[PDB]
Amino acid sequence: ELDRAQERLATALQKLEEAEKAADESERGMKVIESRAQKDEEKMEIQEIQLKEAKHIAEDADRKYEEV
Amino acid sequence: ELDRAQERLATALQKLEEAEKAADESERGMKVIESRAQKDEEKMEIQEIQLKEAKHIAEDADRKYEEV
Amino acid sequence: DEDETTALVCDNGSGLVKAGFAGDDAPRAVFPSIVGRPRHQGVMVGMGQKDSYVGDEAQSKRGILTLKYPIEHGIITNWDDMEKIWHHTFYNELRVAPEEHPTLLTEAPLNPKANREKMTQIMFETFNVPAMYVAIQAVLSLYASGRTTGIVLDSGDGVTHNVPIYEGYALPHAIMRLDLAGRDLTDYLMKILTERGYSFVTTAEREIVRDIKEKLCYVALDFENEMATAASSSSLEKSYELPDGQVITIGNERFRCPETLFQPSFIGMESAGIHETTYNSIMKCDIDIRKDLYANNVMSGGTTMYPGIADRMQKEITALAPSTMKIKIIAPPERKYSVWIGGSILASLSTFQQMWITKQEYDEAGPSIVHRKCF
Amino acid sequence: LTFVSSNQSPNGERISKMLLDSNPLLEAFGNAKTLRNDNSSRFGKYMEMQFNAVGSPIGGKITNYLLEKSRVVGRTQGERSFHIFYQMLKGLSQSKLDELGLTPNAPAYEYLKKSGCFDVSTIDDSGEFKIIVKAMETLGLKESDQNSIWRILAAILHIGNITFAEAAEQRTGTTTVKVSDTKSLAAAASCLKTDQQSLSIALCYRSISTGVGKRCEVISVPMDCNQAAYSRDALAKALYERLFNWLVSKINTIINCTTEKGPVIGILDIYGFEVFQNNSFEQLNINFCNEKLQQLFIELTLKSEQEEYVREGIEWKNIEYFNNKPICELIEKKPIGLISLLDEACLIAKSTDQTFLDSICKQFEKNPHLQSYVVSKDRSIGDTCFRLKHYAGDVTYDVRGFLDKNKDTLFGDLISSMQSSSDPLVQGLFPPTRPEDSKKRPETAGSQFRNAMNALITTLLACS
Ligand SMILES: Nc1ncnc2c1ncn2[C@@H]1O[C@H](COP(=O)(O)OP(=O)(O)O)[C@@H](O)[C@H]1O
Ligand SMILES: [Ca+2]
Repeated sequence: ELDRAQERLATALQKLEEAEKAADESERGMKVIESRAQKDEEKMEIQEIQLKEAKHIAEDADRKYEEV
Repeated sequence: ELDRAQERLATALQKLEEAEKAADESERGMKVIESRAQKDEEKMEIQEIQLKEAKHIAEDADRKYEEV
Repeated sequence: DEDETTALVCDNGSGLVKAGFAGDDAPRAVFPSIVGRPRHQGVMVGMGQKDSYVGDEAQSKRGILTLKYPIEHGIITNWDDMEKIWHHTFYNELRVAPEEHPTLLTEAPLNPKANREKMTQIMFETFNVPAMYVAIQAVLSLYASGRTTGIVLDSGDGVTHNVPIYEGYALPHAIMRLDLAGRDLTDYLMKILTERGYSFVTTAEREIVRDIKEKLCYVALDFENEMATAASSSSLEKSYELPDGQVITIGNERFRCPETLFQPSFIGMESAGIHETTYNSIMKCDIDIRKDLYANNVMSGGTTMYPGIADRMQKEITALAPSTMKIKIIAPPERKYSVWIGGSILASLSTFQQMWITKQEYDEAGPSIVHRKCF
Repeated sequence: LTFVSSNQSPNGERISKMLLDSNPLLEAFGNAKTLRNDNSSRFGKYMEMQFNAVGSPIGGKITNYLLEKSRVVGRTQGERSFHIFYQMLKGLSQSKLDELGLTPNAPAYEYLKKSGCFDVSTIDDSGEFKIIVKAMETLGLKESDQNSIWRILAAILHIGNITFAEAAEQRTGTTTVKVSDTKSLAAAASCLKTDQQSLSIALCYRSISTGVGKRCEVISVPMDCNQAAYSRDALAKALYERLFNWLVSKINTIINCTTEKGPVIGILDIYGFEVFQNNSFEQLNINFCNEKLQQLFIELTLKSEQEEYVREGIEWKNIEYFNNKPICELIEKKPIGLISLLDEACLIAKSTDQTFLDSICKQFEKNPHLQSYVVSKDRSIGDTCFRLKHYAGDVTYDVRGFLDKNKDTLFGDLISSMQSSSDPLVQGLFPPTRPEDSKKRPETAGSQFRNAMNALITTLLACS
């Protein structure tokens, strides 16, 4: 029974390190993507503000055209 | 020695369960964020075309106004 | 509870039986609308098998069960088994007697006339219901999301319904029905799975296909560009350890099946895509009533939860649709329970009195009372 | 009651002094200045006097109905909220204000900015504070306890001062909610000491799963502005209702007598009759309370007492009495009714207050005691107002508010995440689960208001 206990201890201790290792890598991958996600989110919003202006200017030009 | 190994095995499996649980929540967090990042990326590209179109149509309107 | 008396909310479909207590905002005890016997003859003595194995008890152990579904989108293969589904609903989970509280069921748009009278027979004559109504699927969700002017496309596993309801129901047809959802995607997988040394043969494990489906499978934005990407083994294959023990590296399998949604030509049906049928319903209404429909589109149902479902619509619609005003689709991040949130609405309205059927009303107008007052 | 009652006990003539010294005390809590009347209290209080085995008081409890909980953040220009608040900000020292997290700048806030008035010549601010302290100390609230309570109130102030800005998350014209003034929302989580972000993940976004077990919070829905500002109010307002109830009750814990038990006698006290040249939603609900008070007597001095005629054994013959005015009762109870159709229009989320008006006219304009400018040709009625009869006169109401003013309901998807903390203040806001008032927690407003009014009636048809 001792041999079995030692055997399970080996595979458990090893899998424990792998599980912890994966947890760090997964969190590591989460961080790099989260940062990029925030940068994109911010960039997207700035464009939406410019998008509205670009349209209003385009419409204003059309209304200004109709007058002339 | 068996009793000592069994004691170490009990706490080992407990740490293993905790490690796997932490990894399971971490890999999921990275997953959902990755999906959101892609959704934002596609939304960024589709708007990137609209922004340009909104700028060109504005410049064209100005040129159209200059003619009349 | 020293408040009022006799009240409850319910809703059933081809996925879950959504129901709760009186005056609730969200369901309380949802369970799969399944029911089967024993292909294993259940230790015949370790109980006189019977109870087909419905409810959590059924979903727990699938192996012994030969899950034979009763109501496949519209058609009810058998009503005899329905008897002991509602016997499990009101009495076990809801813990209330149907001979007291009303009931608000859902109606699959354009359901056979003979079915309505049959259902009423099970309630009024057997379960004694002095008040109940069977509202029409989609219209319910409209009042929940807070929309009065939009087009609703509510569908999950049951049947697809294009309901242009933004100022009137029951009028010109402008509605469609398509038996292509849920179980259709659940049965199609095992076919194509054969080419990858996998085969969920029987119906019991077929139900699991749906479980894994709603946690990874996504829709392709453009099949052409993602065909060459197949070489890059990174965005495709993903290790999914089957609970028992058999890894399935789903990759190209994820965006191949959902393509059938927009392309019903992969299963021998001339039925046009959900974005074509949308046109079919819009072209019927007046000309000066489209600009507001495009502004807001109500896409509801658990089918509208997969990655790449709303963005694709804004690509195909704009093509064969007017291109001048802005177009926005309102797809509630949790648009599955949209029907239930709307159910809670009509459940607390008093005007609803002029809709449901009272005990005596049935005996005063025979069995046709349903199609004599309702519509 | 006294004198006729008993004497002897030196602790009897002393308590006969504190209850008379409760007049200045009750003149602070319930009372609040209105635009016209200064001492115009605003609350539905039903105080119960407990007694002993000889016939003298021992203690009592306090009960309140649905609170005009919008009083704290919204009101008509010129009016003011409860005094206890304004008398605190100008009574403490900047050193202590910093501990609370307050800055010497009234316009900087929002709840106080919406009013546009602070310093008043009539009422003295610094002079009242010291009097409030005496009142608290005289009863049984030492400074040590006061500070312990201020933390709870100061916490609410942090979670109050947050009217979020436009969140450019959507695409076209609509939008969701997101923090721009972070330090304000941070203050809300500061007292809670939790991840500022995670806090908004469960609130502004509605998470729901349920089924089989019971719920799993994480995936959620960015709701619209209307439902956003809705939860904003429902949250900042519900906490106060729980506080007041726990405030007055926990005070009695010290005042209440443990030496002996006895019977109970109730006393009623409510707001007054006010009529402006203009009107609004709040006028309807206040007048509704009167409709019950008038009906109360009718049920008692006209009905109950009338039954006493035949109980005393007197040759009685039924004499014509003015009808039981069920035209104003049956019209708001059973299906097809005012409050019945009111809940009907409110639940149609998109339907505004204006549309609700039309839902009344069609259903009625025939049943007595209801008119409008369409049917009744009277220029006095505006195009956005309506007529309603009560006892002996006419009152034209406005439509402003109604929506967010009425519903106010709060679900358990916003409370669960907060009561899961570990702090006598955070979880303290939510006393040991259900203070004898629960049965069923999640119910769309309408009914919730019926409870406060039904619990009132059920305890009237079984007493002398
Ligand atoms: N977030 C989700 N992602 C994918 N599928 C989901 C999600 N939530 C629910 N579903 C699925 O949606 C189906 C239920 O959708 P529903 O619209 O209620 O169907 P029906 O009305 O036909 O009963 C079930 O198959 C369920 O697993
Ligand atoms: Ca259905």
